[PDB]
Amino acid sequence: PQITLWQRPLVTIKIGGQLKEALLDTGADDTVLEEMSLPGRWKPKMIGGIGGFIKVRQYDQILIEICGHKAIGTVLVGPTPVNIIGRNLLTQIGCTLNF
Amino acid sequence: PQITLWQRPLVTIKIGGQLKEALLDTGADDTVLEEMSLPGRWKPKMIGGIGGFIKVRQYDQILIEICGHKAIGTVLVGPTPVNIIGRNLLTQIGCTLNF
Repeated sequence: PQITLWQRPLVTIKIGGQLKEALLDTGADDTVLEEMSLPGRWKPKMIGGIGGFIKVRQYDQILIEICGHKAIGTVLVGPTPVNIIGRNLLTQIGCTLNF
Repeated sequence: PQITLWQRPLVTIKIGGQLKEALLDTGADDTVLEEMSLPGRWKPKMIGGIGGFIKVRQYDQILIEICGHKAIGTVLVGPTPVNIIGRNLLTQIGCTLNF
């Protein structure tokens, strides 16, 4: 689709067998999801941005279907305010900005 | 332009007579800039996101030229890690997401 930005660019995703909503976030290098159950090995990690930092769990090679487009990659799991799809996955579904 | 997301979507902006770089950020409702000198009245404000919150100064009706496109609107000023152009201004320059 083409998505205007008068509202937050929220899409449905499927990850770890679960349905969620997430924000297409061009300002995020990485993909960060609220606490959730994901199978497998992970690594403790600290990420920052405005306001300070959070501890995350880093899970690699995770399959995620974003608005119907499949991608595989790294997903951080932790106390984010909202689920964020960052550029590491936006590139995989061919998302661009246009103006 | 069309902008892919293999790199951060950084554009040049002109605001308050100064040249800066800023990130086109679809995940941001608002526009937040590192400390800088802006003329006029402002209001103290607290914004949050991953990690906690920051105190900002809220300046309204500010003219900003983003990658050559003019817009006027609210700009928050404070301890953000990077200059962010949020949806309040992305809508004004006709920016969309496409995939």
